[PDB]
Amino acid sequence: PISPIETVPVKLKPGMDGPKVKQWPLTEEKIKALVEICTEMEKEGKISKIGPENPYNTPVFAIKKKDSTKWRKLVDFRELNKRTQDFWEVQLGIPHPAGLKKNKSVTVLDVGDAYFSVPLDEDFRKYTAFTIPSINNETPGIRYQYNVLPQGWKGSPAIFQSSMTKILEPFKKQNPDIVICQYMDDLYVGSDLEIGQHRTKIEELRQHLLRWGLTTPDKKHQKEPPFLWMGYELHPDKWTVQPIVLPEKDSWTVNDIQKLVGKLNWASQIYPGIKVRQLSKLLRGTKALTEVIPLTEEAELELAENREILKEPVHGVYYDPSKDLIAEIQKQGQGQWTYQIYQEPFKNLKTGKYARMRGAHTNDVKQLTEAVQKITTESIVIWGKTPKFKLPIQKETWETWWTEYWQATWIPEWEFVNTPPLVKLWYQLEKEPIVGAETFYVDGAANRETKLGKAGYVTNKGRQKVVPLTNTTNQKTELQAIYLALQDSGLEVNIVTDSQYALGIIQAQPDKSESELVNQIIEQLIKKEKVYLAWVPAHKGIGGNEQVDKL
Amino acid sequence: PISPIETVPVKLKPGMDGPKVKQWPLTEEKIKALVEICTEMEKEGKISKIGPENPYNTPVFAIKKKDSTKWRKLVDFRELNKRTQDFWEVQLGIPHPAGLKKNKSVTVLDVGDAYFSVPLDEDFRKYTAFTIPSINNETPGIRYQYNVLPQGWKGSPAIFQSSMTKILEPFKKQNPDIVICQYMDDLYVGSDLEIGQHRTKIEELRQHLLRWGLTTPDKYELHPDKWTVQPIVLPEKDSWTVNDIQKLVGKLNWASQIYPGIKVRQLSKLLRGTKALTEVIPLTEEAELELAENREILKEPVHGVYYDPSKDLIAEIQKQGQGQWTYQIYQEPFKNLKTGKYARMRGAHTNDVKQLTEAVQKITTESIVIWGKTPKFKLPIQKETWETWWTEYWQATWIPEWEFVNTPPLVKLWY
Ligand SMILES: Nc1ncnc2c1ncn2[C@@H]1O[C@H](COP(=O)(O)OP(=O)(O)OP(=O)(O)O)[C@@H](O)[C@H]1O
Ligand SMILES: [Mn+2]
Ligand SMILES: [Mn+2]
Ligand SMILES: [Mn+2]
Ligand code: NA
Repeated sequence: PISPIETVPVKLKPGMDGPKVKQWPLTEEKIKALVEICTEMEKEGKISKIGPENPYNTPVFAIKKKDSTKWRKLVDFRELNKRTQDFWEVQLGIPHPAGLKKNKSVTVLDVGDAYFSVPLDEDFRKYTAFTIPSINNETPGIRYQYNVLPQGWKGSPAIFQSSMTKILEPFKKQNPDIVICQYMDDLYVGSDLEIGQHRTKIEELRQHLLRWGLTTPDKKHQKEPPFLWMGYELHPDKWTVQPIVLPEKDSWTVNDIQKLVGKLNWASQIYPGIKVRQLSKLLRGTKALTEVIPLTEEAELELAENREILKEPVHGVYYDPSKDLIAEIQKQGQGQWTYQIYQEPFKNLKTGKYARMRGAHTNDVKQLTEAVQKITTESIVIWGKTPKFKLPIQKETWETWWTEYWQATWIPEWEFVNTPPLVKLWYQLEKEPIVGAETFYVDGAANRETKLGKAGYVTNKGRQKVVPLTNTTNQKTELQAIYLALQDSGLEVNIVTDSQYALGIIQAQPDKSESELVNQIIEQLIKKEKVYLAWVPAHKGIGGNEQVDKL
Repeated sequence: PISPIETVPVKLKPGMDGPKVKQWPLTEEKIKALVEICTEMEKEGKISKIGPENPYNTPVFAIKKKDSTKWRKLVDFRELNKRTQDFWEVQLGIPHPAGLKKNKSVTVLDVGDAYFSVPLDEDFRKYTAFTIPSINNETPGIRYQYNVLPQGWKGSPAIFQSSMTKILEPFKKQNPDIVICQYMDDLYVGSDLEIGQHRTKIEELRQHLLRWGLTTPDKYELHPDKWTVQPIVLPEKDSWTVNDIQKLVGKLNWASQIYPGIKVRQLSKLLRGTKALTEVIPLTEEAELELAENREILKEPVHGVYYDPSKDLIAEIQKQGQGQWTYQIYQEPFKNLKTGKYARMRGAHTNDVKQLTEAVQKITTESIVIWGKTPKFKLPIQKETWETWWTEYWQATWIPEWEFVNTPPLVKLWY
């Protein structure tokens, strides 16, 4: 029906005016198929009659469910939505099953046609104007406008949600012990009551809603598991994600990819890695909703990756507030790490993989830290608390990093786990200069233009060297010079550079980098027994430095 | 004495719309706290539940202010504060007293309670919208807006000033030598009276305010007298290696960015060559002159260092190690107004974030007491690390501005 609830006041963006978008002519079959659907709507009071004084229009379409000859009306609101005000957030957050606690009694209701059940602000109704073309191309078109929240309009979700919340409030306060989760019109009603009294309360809830025009169709979740809610299968002692299937098409239409992105946005929240960069790009520019768009080699490859993602299944158990949360992390194949959160052994609430940072040079202890932080924030969102950590690093390793590192850093309370690989620091720069070890004064430089350069050194023992290089830059030649000295040197060495840039990288004790050059330096440093890196200002004419200049 | 009054129209700086900041996730504990506070605040009429047509939002959280059982709500109005008109009540007519930093004692009184008695301009309210989150995203999340002056908002002090003035006028009469300064939600009350005689005048002032509508918490104490400065210094030895001399000619070259009065010539000399780092080099070329003359130069204040109240104070902090931290407040690079060293919670303690968060608050209190203006910090931490934990150690009713950096050999130049 149509709820007797108060409408939410709506406004168009400041300075903007309603959509005035021209509609293109459709087939006779549709121009009737629509007149047929719009009449069933004009009846129930959803849409409503209009004509003259309405200077607005939003394009209309019609499409068939390939399997049953059913045409459904599809209004293109892309323009009314650019012109509609912003509303606050429909949670980039969707409930996670592992966050649910076990409930003796459980029910899963959904409202049929939830949107048409909520009324649209009167003063905004006119901006939803659309018209059904004429077949005989004689009749002055059939102009309509909405009286209820329209599907696809910017604020329908937010306003419906706001309206559910208010209609449920009286009941939720009336029955404080029964838990209700709500994502749109999907209600997971769980209680402690016995089948008998639960089903009773469910009935007064189904009636509290009908009283406000919100219908719970007889397709109420059976009060029998598995329950399907939010895309998960809620079994009595476990849960699983219904595998997500993405369409395989030859020809993609604006509307299709538009829908693919939606589905994938939702999904990206259960599976990480899902990318919609190269697809949202296809929706760039205002192209007819049916005009076929060709997928860029990137988009075509993006979809393939996402599809590879969603093949993996996902399952877990429910949450027990009595026990402590525990999260373990394993290092895995250079830059990835997997982890699991559980309360009981091998009964995982949730698991995942965390991908390396966008950083240019990093080390394992760093990443492990970034990892701890993500699980921490994740757990707070899901359970409201932090989990105790089981980590593959020793108190000594970390206390050594926690010491030498110049940026503030911390890891919550944890416990060591012997499961290899262990995270470790692959080398230690010497604090004090090395007595007896050769001292290399290292320097480099390139021409900001030609991009040609020279990297070399000069040691105390009179040793010298200078290599010429093409397509390089000062910075790189400076690291190149440090590399040289590290090659042409003993197991213990002293290096002196004027480059603060190069000092800064090596100083962070990187065990992996993006530029091979650094990686070579890294492998070189590891093999050395003792290394001491010193810094001195440039062109001030200091030690061998002033003379390491052979340009 | 301002209650069923007419509001004071308030507007946002030109071309700027209200804030739309994400509510960071909170712990079940803090949420339950925010919930009872807001439903109480809702019954007293200070806030109102709002619809979803209000598109604005400002983060919210809770803390246990300087050691109490009770949770205090704390709204992070930094963005709103930035987009709000500069207030033209310009109580700036009440310049920051230079004696507060000179007093033997300074107590800090939370007067925030005050604000909640003055109505907020009905058109400006929509911009004070905040959201109490739900655990696991199981419910929509409670959305409120303030119907009164909100603690933490830039205009509450401005708009309530007059009224504060008229409440303190009596006390200040019967108490001439006391210095009373206000910053945001707090009263800064200093005096040169013996401690016991101080803690007495305060409890007096409390009661006084108490009899005038303002309710303050029961019996923070500072002593600006002992605040000291951290001067740049050089090492002293009997044997000096090439290494020691390089690290010395190095630091000194950087300090020349602050005091031109530094010379390294008799030291750039000593490094003539290509010697081994360890080779104990002589105390040559009257270098004593450089070291000596320069050693002194680190006792004269920079050429033209003065507090311009029209610029922002900046604060860089370096982790030194061993629970020790160094910092500098300045408005113009190298023209530090102050350089200090938090180093508290030293010896037995392991939590950088906790330490850096307590330092930031300590540097901020000092900056207010001294200039009556919080500085913008440059924190030596990673964004993600700081945002995961900082709110677990915050205890101030204000939040300063901040950004994240990467510290290089600058620590060396401050140890
Ligand atoms: N769980 C959900 N996830 C995403 N969108 C939803 C969800 N529930 C409702 N909506 C949005 O609200 C619109 C209106 O809801 P409506 O009641 O018509 O359908 P539904 O909730 O998807 O299920 P049903 O068609 O069985 O009633 C949907 O078409 C959809 O765009
Ligand atoms: Mn539904
Ligand atoms: Mn639904
Ligand atoms: Mn160089
Ligand atoms: Na359950």
